[PDB]
Amino acid sequence: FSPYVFNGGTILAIAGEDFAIVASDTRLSEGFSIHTRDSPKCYKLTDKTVIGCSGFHGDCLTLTKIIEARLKMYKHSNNKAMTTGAIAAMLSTILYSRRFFPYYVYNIIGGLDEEGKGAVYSFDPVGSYQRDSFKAGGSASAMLQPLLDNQVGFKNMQNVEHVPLSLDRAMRLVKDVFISAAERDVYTGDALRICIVTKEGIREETVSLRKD
Amino acid sequence: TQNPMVTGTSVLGVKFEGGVVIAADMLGSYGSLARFRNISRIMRVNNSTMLGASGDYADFQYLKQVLGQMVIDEELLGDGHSYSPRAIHSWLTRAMYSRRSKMNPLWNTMVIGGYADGESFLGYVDMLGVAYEAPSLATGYGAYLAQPLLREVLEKQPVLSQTEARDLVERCMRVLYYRDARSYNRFQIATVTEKGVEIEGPLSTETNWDIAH
Amino acid sequence: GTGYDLSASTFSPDGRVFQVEYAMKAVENSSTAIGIRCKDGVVFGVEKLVLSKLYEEGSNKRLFNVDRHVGMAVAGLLADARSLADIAREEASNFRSNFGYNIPLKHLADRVAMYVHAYTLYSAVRPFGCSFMLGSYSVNDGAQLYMIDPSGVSYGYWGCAIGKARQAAKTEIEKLQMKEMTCRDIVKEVAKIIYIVHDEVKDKAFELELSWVGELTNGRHEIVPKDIREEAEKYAKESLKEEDE
Amino acid sequence: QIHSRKMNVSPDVNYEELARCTDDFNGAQCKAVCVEAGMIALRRGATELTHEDYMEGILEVQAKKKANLQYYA
Amino acid sequence: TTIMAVQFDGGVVLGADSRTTTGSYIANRVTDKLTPIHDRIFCCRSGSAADTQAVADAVTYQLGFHSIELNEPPLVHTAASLFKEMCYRYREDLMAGIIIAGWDPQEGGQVYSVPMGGMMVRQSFAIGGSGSSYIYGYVDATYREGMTKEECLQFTANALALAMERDGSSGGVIRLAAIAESGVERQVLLGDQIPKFA
Amino acid sequence: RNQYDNDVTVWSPQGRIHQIEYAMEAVKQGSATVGLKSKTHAVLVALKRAQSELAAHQKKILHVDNHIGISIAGLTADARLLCNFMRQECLDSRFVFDRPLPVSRLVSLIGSKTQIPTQRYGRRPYGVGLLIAGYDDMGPHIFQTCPSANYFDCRAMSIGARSQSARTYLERHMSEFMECNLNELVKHGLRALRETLPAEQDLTTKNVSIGIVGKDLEFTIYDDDDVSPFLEGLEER
Amino acid sequence: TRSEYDRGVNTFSPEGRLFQVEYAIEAIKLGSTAIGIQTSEGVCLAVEKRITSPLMEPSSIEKIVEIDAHIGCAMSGLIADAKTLIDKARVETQNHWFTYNETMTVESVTQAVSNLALQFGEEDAAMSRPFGVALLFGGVDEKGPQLFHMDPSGTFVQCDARAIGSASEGAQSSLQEVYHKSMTLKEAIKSSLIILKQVMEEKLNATNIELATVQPGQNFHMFTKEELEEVIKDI
Amino acid sequence: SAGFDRHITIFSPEGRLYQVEYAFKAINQGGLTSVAVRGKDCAVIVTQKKVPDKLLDSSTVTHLFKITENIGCVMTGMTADSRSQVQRARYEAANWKYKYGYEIPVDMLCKRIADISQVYTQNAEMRPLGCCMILIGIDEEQGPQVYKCDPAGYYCGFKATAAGVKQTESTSFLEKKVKKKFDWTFEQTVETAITCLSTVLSIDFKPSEIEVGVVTVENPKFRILTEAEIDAHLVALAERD
Repeated sequence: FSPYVFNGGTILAIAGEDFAIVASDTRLSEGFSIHTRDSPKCYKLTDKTVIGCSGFHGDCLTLTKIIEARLKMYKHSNNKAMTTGAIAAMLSTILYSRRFFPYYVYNIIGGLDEEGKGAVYSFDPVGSYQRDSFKAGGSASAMLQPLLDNQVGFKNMQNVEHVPLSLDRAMRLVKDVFISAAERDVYTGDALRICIVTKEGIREETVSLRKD
Repeated sequence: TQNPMVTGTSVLGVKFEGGVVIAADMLGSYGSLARFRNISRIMRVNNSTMLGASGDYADFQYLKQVLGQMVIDEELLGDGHSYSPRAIHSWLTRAMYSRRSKMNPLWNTMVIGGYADGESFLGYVDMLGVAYEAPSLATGYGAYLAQPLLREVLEKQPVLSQTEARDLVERCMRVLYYRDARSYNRFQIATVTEKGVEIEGPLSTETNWDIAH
Repeated sequence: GTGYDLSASTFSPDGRVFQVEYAMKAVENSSTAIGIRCKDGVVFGVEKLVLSKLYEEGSNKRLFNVDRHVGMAVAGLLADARSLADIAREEASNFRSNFGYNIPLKHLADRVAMYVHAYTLYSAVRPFGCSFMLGSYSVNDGAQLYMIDPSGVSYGYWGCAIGKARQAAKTEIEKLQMKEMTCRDIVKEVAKIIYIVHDEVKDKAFELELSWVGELTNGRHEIVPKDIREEAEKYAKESLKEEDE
Repeated sequence: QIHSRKMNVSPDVNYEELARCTDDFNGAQCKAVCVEAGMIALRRGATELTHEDYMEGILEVQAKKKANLQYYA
Repeated sequence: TTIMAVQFDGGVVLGADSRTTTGSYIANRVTDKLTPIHDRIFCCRSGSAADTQAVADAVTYQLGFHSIELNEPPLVHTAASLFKEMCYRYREDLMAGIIIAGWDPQEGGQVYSVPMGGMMVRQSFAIGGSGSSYIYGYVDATYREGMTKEECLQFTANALALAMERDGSSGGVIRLAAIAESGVERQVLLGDQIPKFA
Repeated sequence: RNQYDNDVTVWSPQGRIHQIEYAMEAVKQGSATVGLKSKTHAVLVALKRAQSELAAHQKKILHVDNHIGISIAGLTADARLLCNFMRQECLDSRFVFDRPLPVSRLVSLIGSKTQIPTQRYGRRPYGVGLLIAGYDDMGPHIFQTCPSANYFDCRAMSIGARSQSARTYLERHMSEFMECNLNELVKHGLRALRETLPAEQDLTTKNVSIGIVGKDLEFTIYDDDDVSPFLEGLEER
Repeated sequence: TRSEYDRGVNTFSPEGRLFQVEYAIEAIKLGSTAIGIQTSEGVCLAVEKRITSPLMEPSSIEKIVEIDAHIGCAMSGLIADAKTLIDKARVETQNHWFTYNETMTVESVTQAVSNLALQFGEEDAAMSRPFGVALLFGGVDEKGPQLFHMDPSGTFVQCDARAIGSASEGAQSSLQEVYHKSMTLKEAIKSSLIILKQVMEEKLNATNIELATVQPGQNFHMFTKEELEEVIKDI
Repeated sequence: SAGFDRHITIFSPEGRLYQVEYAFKAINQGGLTSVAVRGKDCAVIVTQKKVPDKLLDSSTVTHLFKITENIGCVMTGMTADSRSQVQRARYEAANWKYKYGYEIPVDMLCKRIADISQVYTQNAEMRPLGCCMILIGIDEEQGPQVYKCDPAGYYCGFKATAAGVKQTESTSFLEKKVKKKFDWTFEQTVETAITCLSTVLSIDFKPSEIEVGVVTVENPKFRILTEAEIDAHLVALAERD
């Protein structure tokens, strides 16, 4: 009796000067069966933070419910909504709480910090913690994170302008990388959810991907 | 339940436009043996919720007992509040995940059908704790050979009426009995609509064997 | 004071535990709840007292559903009554979970009586300050009605009345052929009895809560429908005028 | 009501609530409650007695004082 | 082992072989599989003897106490429910499958089968034990609704004879018990009273 | 008395239990709070006291899960304990069942929890009265719970010191409720607090708290300058 | 009459009062006075140290202590209960930092300490009587400088200016007279020391007082002898 | 000596347990009376049955309980305590049969109940529940047996006993009737018990205002005699007396 199943999933997060994009494929399989087509993998923890959970779906759901409950408890205790950094630290503690029966779930929090700039944190199942600038996770992260390195970090491209990426360009980057992901990774595809976090709020945008 | 002793088989659920219709064999298999055949693997949780399991029948019976007692307690309260199909789905998901984490799983895969507030609900609580709300569900070994038909029909016509939904579930159970070693030609169809839940007895398929001779 | 009336674990020099008697006194100070066991069912009526016009209708229900087929009519401290209703609900749930069928009312009454006796044994807890009645009906056992009191005695009954007006209620119930009446008429008789025993110049406001469990419900306890309660109330008022005349 | 008959007691007083709050007063103590309510209304330049004046009357009759105790919400 | 129960109007007949192996050696060859739970309810046991006996004794204790407290004869459903609770709870420790058959005033002539696990299914005729399968298929054809007590007795005898004939782990004498209003009548078919080829 | 009111475990020789009555008296040491409800809203309005002109005004409306708020009158320790218990119960219900806990069931849980102390010698009855405002799919609810472990489903109620003025106002004007806009409803609550206020005193933004829940309105607490649109609109005596 | 109603912390009086909580609040007065002032430029704490005799070095009377780098506590009451509650506050602030990776707000830490204090006889916390100590948590958080007062009953509330201890009733009046919102931290220090000199039987000079301040910036700073003398020069 | 009176565990300066004595007074508080007599091959318990209301179900009203298939008891005292102790006796008998494989002897069940009561008399956790249990059964080697289990741990066996208000009068009557041909038959034992109750209460019994339970060697199952049997006994024995 294996208590884990890999449900597949691809999530991506890009920070920025004033925005945070958190996107996820909507496909959700249980092996070689596409099974459900809906149920994206990005949750709106608060109007300034969205968390993308990938991997075992039962653990994704339970961890999301635990995070929401803990956000409510913090709100009642402190009379103020959690900041993105506080959510990241609390989630690190929660993930490490089950260090000897880990949540089989890769987490990427993305949202606005207190100063108002974008911020992306990436966690491993046991509860590691790092404030990256842009990170991919899940199954297609292997073929996604390199292109983000190329086009947001300008890696290996000498003699280039280091213009901060705009929201439109970041969205185009996300959509293109996820098109290539839907093509090359069988798990990825079947609709794409985008959550843009900015001072205005959280904008949800859906893009059709390869149905297979 | 580390080892499933006497298991059911695939359970189907389709989102009728004004309700939900699920289908399930009456066969409780013990390995490669029919054993018990006159057992219903569908439960009427309440006026607007119904359940169908495709795993260890003992575990399904335990869950049926627990759910029935919960609904009885709620009715005893009788304060005008009723468990929604989604509420039953969430409670079932939490119970299954809790026992998974405890490493004492309930070896059941369950379709939850319901019709509340004019909204049809269909969920897929499995053994480990995976929970869904897909338009059509085919749990068990019937996923591979039943979900395709339902998906193609739904994509060609997203909204289904009573007659066509019933015909589609009949054809899917037909294919299941055709090519499922642990199936049986006696299946119940339970339909939940605004008027309540009705389980339509021991229906049978009119199998055509001259097709392949 | 007596000196032996503190703690329910002390026997006075007569064999009397006075805390249980004080609990009985507490129950014999509340509104009146009666219950009559007709041939094909049991009907509970309670003269709930609306202690303020602010409380909405149906507040402080003294008729609980203790299991689907069993109704409970309480009289006394309503907090203790709710706790006992929860205890009886849990006992019925445990019975159905273990043995697999609806709890017999005789057994349910015995279990709850043993619980009440548990709380009257000790000095760390006070005896339950309420009496109650358990009524049910089934094809294989028949209509049954039991009464439990703070001391924990579970005698069966044909007609029972607990609360302020218990003696008068029993007097007015004796003059009934309950053993051969039907639910549809015993409900009206219950309403009439409650209205007669109710005191208007002392209790002021008043609300009649009725319930039956009987053959015409397939052994399922429930609150008497609106129209039936209205007709029984009208008949009770007419009968009050007739008795005055 | 008897001992407040000859006063300017406002119609809004709730003698049922007063009887609930008494808790083992004599009839003499009830009369004193009425008298002290009258005196308290005479204080604070009141043209009518009021239920809160009656409450202060019960307080003075028992000789107790009402203070905003700091550990009460 | 092999155990069977058949329901007839107003009663029920249980039957069981009398073999108890510990491998390929018959530790006991006149074992009494049938066990009287209360007075009319009987349980036919299969699986590990220790677990089955412990469960039967515990259920006898529980049902006796329940019936004495209720002042009423127990229900076959109640006895089978106690068996189901224990078996389901201790699925992983109990290698026991049981058939509870009996008579009660309300639903006389009842047969429930709690196989390995915790199932709870009433049946017109129930079969269990290692040698079940063969007679299981045979009774699928032989059974006909509306049998009387004598026809049910012959049916059970022939079925268990077939199972004993074709099963290495079953063999010995055949113990039958007919339960109804009048009570319980138990008999044994030793060597010749049992069919020869059918 | 004098030997029958030392603990909750002793019945007095009159069928009367004294420490519960003493807790029900403790509920009157709080401050006035009036709850009331239309057909699509529920409003708690509380008169916040002040321990000194420097110290802020003690909060009296607390925020249970989004569809429930609470107004407290009595011991603040017990208020905190019961608020924590209610929050935990609502969270547990929203975790197990993906829906808000019904208010009529939350109040039953509170009743059982508060009744347990009133029968065993290990603690004192919770000396805090509660006005629970909530909005479940049935409709807006106002509940009252008293230290006796008794709860009443009230269409409009008031508790605390100087409560009968507000209760009489509510009895007089409750026929208006139900068919009221939210502003009119809050105005009626503020009028009730005015009635319970001493004549020389008046309702100021400093000492008034207004919690509102209802359809398409998650429980919101208005304090300090948030109550200005209500008090400003309120007519003067 | 308060002989069957104030012998235990879980016995109500006919008026509905916890006389044991009353008595703990009374035990508060036996400590030396402490005045905290909240201002837009920070928060100040100033306490009457009550040296009984020389040979007891001053760093053993801890009336002003540090909770994290952004809160100070001015205490009045039993030293033992003071130590217990101060330790709870410190550990709670560190726990919140560990979990959420940020500084606990003054209100939240006061709430945690009050939550510890509520549990007189609640049989699931083990203390059996109210903590006979009253605290002033003056700190700085994202909401600007704040000062909170907590009492034995567990009740806490913010205070633009407060005084606890023996000279509480007679010093809060002076605080009311002299305090206004648009006050600088130097003005608050001067006014607090003036009130302390008013309410002390001993003369104000160098030792016998402690002064501390938490500002939007530098951490909680306890004035040493030099700063104390500089302020006392022209209080 | 009244100070040594409010606690079950305090010895009076002369070594008395006033709370236990008060439990006995509680026995003498239900108003009812019970008598028990054993013949050669039968035992009989007879209890006064009060049903002071037409609305009270006489079938449910009773003081004769079937502790097990072959053991019966008559309880006198507080009804709640009586039923609690009856449940305890049934549980103990079931445990005995489970553990040891044979039906509990009557004397053993009495010793178990008496020990349970002695525990409460020694420790201070409960009050000694104020009921008296008279048990009857048929022992395979001894014969008919009648026992008492008073609420202090005393459980002597009896040729004939009584409990309740008129226990002393019934005891004197049974002493006189047993000094002369203690050898009684079934009918003679029922006669003796019913006559003892009637004479001590100063009343002649209707068939309903009395409840009789019987065990016999030929039929060793506790049987509660029906109204017809009670009336037959009364009429026939009064006629032929």
